[PDB]
Amino acid sequence: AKWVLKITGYIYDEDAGDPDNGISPGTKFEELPDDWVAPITGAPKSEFEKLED
Repeated sequence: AKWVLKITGYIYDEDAGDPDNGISPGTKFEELPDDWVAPITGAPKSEFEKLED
């Protein structure tokens, strides 16, 4: 599953996690800690959107 950021369209590939944000391999975006936060374009979890229809 992935997580798109309606602000710009950033997708977090939960299948791999995020080597750019230094995160665990295969991490549920809905379970990441507060240490995870995109740049000015989005940051928390509620500001994202899964890929499900």
